[PDB]
Amino acid sequence: KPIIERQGETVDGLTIIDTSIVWPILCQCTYPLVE
Amino acid sequence: KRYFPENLEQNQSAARLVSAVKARASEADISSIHLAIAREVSPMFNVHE
Repeated sequence: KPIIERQGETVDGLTIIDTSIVWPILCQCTYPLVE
Repeated sequence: KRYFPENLEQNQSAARLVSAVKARASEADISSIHLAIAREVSPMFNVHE
């Protein structure tokens, strides 16, 4: 039994990588800079 | 029932292999099991296929 193996499963739901998450990072969110 | 199991049939790569084994399944009919063990030793007169 291999360690790194696509055992098609859902940890609810981390296997599903998603882009389009980059838009809130640039135009939505504020950072502590600019205690 | 436990031969398409092990968990992880909730994977959308299995869906095809899912039904292939399912449509190849039989039920544990008490008499049907005994007929397989008995046919192994019993002499025949008709050439079954």
